Amino acid sequence: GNLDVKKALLLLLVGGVDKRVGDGMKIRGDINVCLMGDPGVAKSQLLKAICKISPRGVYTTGKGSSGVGLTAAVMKDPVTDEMILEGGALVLADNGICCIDEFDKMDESDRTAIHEVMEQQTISISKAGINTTLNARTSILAAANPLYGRYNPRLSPLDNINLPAALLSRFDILFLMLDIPSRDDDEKLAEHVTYVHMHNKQPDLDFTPVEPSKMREYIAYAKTKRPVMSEAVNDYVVQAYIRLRQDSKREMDSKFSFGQATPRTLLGIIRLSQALAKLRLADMVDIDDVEEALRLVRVSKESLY
Amino acid sequence: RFDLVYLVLDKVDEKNDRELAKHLTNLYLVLPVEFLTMYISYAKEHIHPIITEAAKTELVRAYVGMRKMGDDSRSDEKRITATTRQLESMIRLAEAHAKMKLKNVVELEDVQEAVRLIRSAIKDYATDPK
Amino acid sequence: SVLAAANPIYGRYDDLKSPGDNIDFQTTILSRFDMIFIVKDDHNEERDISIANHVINIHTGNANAMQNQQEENGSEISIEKMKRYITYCRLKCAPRLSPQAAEKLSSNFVTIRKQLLINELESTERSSIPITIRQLEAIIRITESLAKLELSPIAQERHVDEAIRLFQASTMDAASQDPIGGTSLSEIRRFEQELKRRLPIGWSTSYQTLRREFVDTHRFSQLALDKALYALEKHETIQLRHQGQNIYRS
Amino acid sequence: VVRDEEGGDYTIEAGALMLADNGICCIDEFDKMDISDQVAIHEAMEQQTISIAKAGIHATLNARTSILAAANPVGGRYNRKLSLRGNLNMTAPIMSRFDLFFVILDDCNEKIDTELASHIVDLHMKRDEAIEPPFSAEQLRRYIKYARTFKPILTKEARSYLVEKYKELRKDDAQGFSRSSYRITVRQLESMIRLSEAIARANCVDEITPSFIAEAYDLLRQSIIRVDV
Amino acid sequence: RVTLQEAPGTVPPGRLPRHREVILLADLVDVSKPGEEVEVTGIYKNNYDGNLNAKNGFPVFATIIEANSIKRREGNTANEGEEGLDVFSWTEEEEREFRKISRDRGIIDKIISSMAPSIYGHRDIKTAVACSLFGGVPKNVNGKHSIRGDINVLLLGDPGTAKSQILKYVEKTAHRAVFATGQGASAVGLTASVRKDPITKEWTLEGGALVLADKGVCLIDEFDKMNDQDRTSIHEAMEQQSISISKAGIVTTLQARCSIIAAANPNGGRYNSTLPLAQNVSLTEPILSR
Amino acid sequence: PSIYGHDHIKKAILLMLMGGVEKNLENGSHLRGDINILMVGDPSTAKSQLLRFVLNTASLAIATTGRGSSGVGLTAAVTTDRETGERRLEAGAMVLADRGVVCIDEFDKMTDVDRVAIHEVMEQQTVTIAKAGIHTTLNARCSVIAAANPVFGQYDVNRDPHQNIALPDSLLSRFDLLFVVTDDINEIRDRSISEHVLRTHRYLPPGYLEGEPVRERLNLSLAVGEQAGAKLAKNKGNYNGTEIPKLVTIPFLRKYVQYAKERVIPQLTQEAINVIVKNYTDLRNDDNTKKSPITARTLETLIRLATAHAKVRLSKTVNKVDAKVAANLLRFALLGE
DNA sequence: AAAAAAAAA
Ligand SMILES: Nc1ncnc2c1ncn2[C@@H]1O[C@H](COP(=O)(O)OP(=O)(O)OP(=O)(O)O)[C@@H](O)[C@H]1O
Ligand SMILES: Nc1ncnc2c1ncn2[C@@H]1O[C@H](COP(=O)(O)OP(=O)(O)OP(=O)(O)O)[C@@H](O)[C@H]1O
Ligand SMILES: Nc1ncnc2c1ncn2[C@@H]1O[C@H](COP(=O)(O)OP(=O)(O)OP(=O)(O)O)[C@@H](O)[C@H]1O
Ligand SMILES: [Mg+2]
Ligand SMILES: [Mg+2]
Repeated sequence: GNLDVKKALLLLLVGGVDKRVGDGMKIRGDINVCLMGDPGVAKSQLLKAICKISPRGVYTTGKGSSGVGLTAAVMKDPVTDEMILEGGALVLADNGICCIDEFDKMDESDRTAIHEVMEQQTISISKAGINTTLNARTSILAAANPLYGRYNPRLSPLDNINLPAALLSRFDILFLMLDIPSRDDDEKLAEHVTYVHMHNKQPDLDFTPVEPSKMREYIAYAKTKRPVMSEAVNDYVVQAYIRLRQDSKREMDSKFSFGQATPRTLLGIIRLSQALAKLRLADMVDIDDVEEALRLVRVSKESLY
Repeated sequence: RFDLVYLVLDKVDEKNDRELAKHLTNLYLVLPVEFLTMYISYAKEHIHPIITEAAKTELVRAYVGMRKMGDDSRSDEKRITATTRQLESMIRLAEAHAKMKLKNVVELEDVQEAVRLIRSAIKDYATDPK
Repeated sequence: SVLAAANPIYGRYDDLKSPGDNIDFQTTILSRFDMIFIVKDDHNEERDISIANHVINIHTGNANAMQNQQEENGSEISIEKMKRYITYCRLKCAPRLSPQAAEKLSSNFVTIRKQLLINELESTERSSIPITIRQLEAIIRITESLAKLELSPIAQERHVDEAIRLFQASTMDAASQDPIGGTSLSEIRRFEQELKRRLPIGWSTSYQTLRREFVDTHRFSQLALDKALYALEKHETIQLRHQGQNIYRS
Repeated sequence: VVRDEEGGDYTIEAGALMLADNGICCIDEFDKMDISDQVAIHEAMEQQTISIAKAGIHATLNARTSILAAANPVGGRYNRKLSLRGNLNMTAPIMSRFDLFFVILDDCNEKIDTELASHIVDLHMKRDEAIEPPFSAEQLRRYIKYARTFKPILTKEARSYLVEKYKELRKDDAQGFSRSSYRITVRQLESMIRLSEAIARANCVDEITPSFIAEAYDLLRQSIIRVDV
Repeated sequence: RVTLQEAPGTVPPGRLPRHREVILLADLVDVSKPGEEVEVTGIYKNNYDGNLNAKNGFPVFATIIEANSIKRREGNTANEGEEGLDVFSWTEEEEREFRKISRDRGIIDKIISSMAPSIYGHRDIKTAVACSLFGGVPKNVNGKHSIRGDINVLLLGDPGTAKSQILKYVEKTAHRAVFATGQGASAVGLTASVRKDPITKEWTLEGGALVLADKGVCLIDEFDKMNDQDRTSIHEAMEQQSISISKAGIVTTLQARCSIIAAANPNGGRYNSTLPLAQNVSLTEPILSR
Repeated sequence: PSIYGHDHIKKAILLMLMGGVEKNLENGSHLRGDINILMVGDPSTAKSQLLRFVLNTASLAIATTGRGSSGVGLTAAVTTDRETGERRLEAGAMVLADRGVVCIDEFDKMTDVDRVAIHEVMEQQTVTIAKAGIHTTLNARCSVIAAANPVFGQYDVNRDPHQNIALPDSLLSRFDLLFVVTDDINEIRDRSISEHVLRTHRYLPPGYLEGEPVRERLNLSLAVGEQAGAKLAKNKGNYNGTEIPKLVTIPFLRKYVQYAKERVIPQLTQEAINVIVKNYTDLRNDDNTKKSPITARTLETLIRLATAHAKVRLSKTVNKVDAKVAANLLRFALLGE
């Protein structure tokens, strides 16, 4: 299952609108998606599969290994102890896909780093006069869980991520995977798992005409095509943002208060429409892309209940 | 102890949201150069304006005026908003208003600009009462 | 072997306060210990006179003679001889039990466990001092040490009775020491009213009659026995003589 | 006390009071000190020394200082209805340490604030150097260092007036209430003696006149006038 | 040979101390102790050294001090009453005068009245302090019973009662005196502590404040404001007269014959005459009984 | 045999010592194969003794205490060899137990920091060391058994199970089986256990008298050591007669374990699959109170329990009886009889 | 490089 999560992963792979705008204003094609769900939903396995299929993917976590954040991998490395270092940098943060599990686990240092890599902002932490900043242009994909370990009937922002709301508002797309006990879905899940176990392989019950190396080729092929923006959707996206602020007029109704006012919502809508044009379409952005981005946002919010 | 303070409150309205949408979409689709920096350096180095006796009366009148508003027809002893910090803020703002345009002595325009720009923030500094 | 000295919270035990909030040790730590003794201070001026006499004697001017006679009359042995004897006994002997002793220990353990349950069902909180199978092993070890003292290759009832006596002392002093911690009190005043009203000074009545009367009424047996023995604990108008039959009013 | 990690320093570091030896320490915002300093101070002033014993190093340091502090009454504005103890949150034992108190209030009088603003403006632009004190700073320092070389004594009538004044000051304050007003100790008598000596020094006189005692008593009484108002 | 630093009371504030090396010949061995401020009269000498020249680049010479006399100056800073290396030593005629004046009637009254001659009243405090600083006789019964022979004194009262002055006089009076105060002392500061020597790199023992108070008095001020963790570490010092350490594989017991004199203030800053002592102070029975 | 009761605990230990097989896929990466068991209970209920027995009877095991361990030194250490003059990694406690079992006591008293070092092992059974210029992944495919006390002195049956256990749910979800034990006071059980414990203490080693303590013995007479089927000397196992049901000795049981862990690799079938899916669907939708929440990973536990039970009876196929017994054991461990 | 004691936050 989880077709919409995989669709969001596809939209993440292609990337959004990029290569700057007039008069030097900065825009990034990277998409930031945070996944929420209870333990035991195979979100970690999905992240591992994404890292496998993405050649630029990197997996990190809060400590466990020290030389992965805020420090260069060559610090104090040479036998001469030449103190080779770039200063403030991350692991392959240039055009990389950073994947993190237990997003609430990391300490203040890695939290500061992930806040510093916001919106293609370079890391300029200095210690001994070094300022060789790493130009971080990366897409952030993280998975986390509430501290309760289960969804709660109370106000959903009280569960949130246990992270500052400023960091939460940065993310383009928020998904919530809540486990609902039912017969007609758990039967299918158990049947799928047991049929996988019986064959000791990926079963023929799966029906996929396309292959992982084929996706590896086609993602580069579709990235090469690189459609650009068409102006005819400006009025439609403006009125959609007007209706989004109309929703912001009802965010005080509470119990799913995440429908807050943020220009980054509109920017992410534009980027997602651009990515929808990029994934298959030629050098043209369709209103259907805007509609699909809107539907994806509504589905993202609808998981709150 | 700050010299000034400013507040931004984004509230959802049709007109301003429409204007921001149009403006940012057009950006998505008269500006000087380091000349500004050299002008700033020249003003900081070669310009040392002073205030004049004419503006002293206006300063005193403004201080009294905000002292006048600090009390009303009730003996509650309303909050004393006319602090000496207000005086020093007005003085510095007026002197800086003489700093640009390469002037050497202050005029009235300096003091009215200073008092307007200092009381605009105060008028938005109130809480839910009044 | 661990020999530990400790002081309760708030200095003196403060028996008016509940036993639960007088000891800060958890259940896990207390179970490993198996001989806990509560040394409470007392005042009756006779033990006090005796202690003062003993200290004034134990000053160096007198004890240096008297203690010497303890090695001259054979009452006590020197420390080094005790060390030699104890290491010899540790090396040589290692006793064993007998089936009658096992039966006695089993019955005693069942009895104390049932008594603990009886206290717990009334106090409606968990006991601050637990009784577990570790305690049964403890009594077994105490019996073995008592038999080991006299180099006996087998342990018999003579040592078992002393071990059970010591365990009962160390149990009633700490665990079962006032388990109540101080229908509520409404029946207590009601029960205090009738005995003053119905039974004057100098006369007496059978326990069976009162128990029958206040089981027929609403008081029931559980409330009466506690009230009766606490009116006795007050000890200013109620006296028991002639076994548990004669309820004499002093 | 500080030490480098696995480095044999065991060295003490000097606070502001340590640096202010034989001088004047000026503390601003006295209200928000913490427990350690709040309990070290009332030993620092009265005994003129500080003692510490931590982690194997012990010492007794000199802290001969004169302290001057400023405070802000709780709630922002001083409540004239209450007293010094009611308005201030700082503790009673620290109160007895100090020798003098000064409370200064602002108001909304239109006459005063206009003069205040005018005086500020005059020194800002017109006469930034042309202020008129009766004496120059050099003359002030000359007189200060000349008067510092005098040690006054006390005479018979001075002692009699002093003991009478101390008796009166102990009596009139203790007559107010019990278990609510406790402010006069031997420290007050010592402070009165010190103020008399300082005033005698100011006039460059090797003896003390009961008028100086009267002035010191007036200052101390006005310290208790201020708490009443 | 020993390393000599600068006295913290003599160094200008905020600066660093200066180190020197002192060499003690025969009869001077173990006279000085770690942490004890001393005054040494000696001879200044200089000698050649290799790596000092190597690292400085100039013909510089190392200097050491060959000690000739040592005088202890810990606590008792009053150094004007009499002269000599040890002011606590007596001649034969001084002993004869001691015996002559020790036989007059009412000598205890004169001794009590001669203590702190500039503090008025408080006769009971003077008597208690005299009885505390004269001490008793430790008792040993058959080598298996020990009885403490020192007296502890606790002072409690209102401010402005010259408790600190009396404590300072006691510090000036006793042969061995250690002054602590309030929050300025820690639990492991009074007791002996465990430290790693930077040279030989292994755990060792460092003498605490109480060890310096052995055969002497330990004076504590502001006893109430000291934290409970820093207060519960002197029970053995007041009662068992022994300090036991089991830390970092080091198991040793240290002797401590010290008399503790403490001052404090009651709750609220003043003493409520109409209340019991249990509601006047926050101390408990185990500390009050000692 | 000297522990009274806890029969289901014994069955769980038996199934854990010879757990299921590990799975590797060209696309599915790796699947965990063995079983981990955690027990929580009030003091003096014979947990540490069972842990010592498991140490003694296992092919390979390492004893670890929560307080007396450091997580960084638990996995690997950096030591400089005296001869070569270079620094090389020294194997930690858990790495030595590869393809073994690790027992940890006072688990709830063990420092929180080092807990993450355990979780990594519970994640992919591999520890990564990146320090001082060494970057290596070390295999550690061991099983872990632990016993911990509740937060209070005694278990409160009226409280939230999460409330009684100090460990976070993140690692508690990893353990396949959670057991809660309590010493309910009952005079019948008290008498039975008293008789049993007294019976145990009245024991004497063969050929040695009761008047003197145990003395140390020398090594074997032979420094290096080394008619069939008609004797059954130690094959039947019943050394002493106490019950109609049989018993087996420790050496024969260990030989059985050695044979089973190597000679048989069972394959599951659809008949047990139907029972497994039916009981998972039933247990998930019973909709009543339970000790712990259940999720998709429990079906994996059922599969490997059925595999272990197929291994026990030495069959290459999994029958529905193994599914039934696994479901019964899980219901006991989560519902209670 | 890794374990263990101390004072300040
Ligand atoms: N939809 C699913 N299909 C198949 N297996 C699933 C599914 N959801 C969960 N699983 C199972 O869950 C396990 C992986 O989920 P896992 O618990 O590691 O993820 P998680 O939700 O990030 O939790 P945690 O933080 O506890 O690791 C696997 O054993 C997998 O078989
Ligand atoms: N007879 C006396 N009684 C009390 N104080 C006296 C007496 N004679 C003189 N004084 C003076 O009174 C002051 C009392 O000292 P101090 O303020 O330290 O007392 P304290 O109550 O012990 O102090 P604190 O407890 O605050 O440390 C000293 O300055 C001392 O000179
Ligand atoms: N069912 C039992 N059969 C035999 N002995 C038992 C039984 N239950 C408890 N015991 C005895 O209880 C004692 C306590 O042992 P142990 O400390 O290992 O138990 P535990 O439950 O693990 O306790 P803890 O929580 O303190 O570790 C042992 O001497 C053991 O023999
Ligand atoms: Mg996960
Ligand atoms: Mg145990």
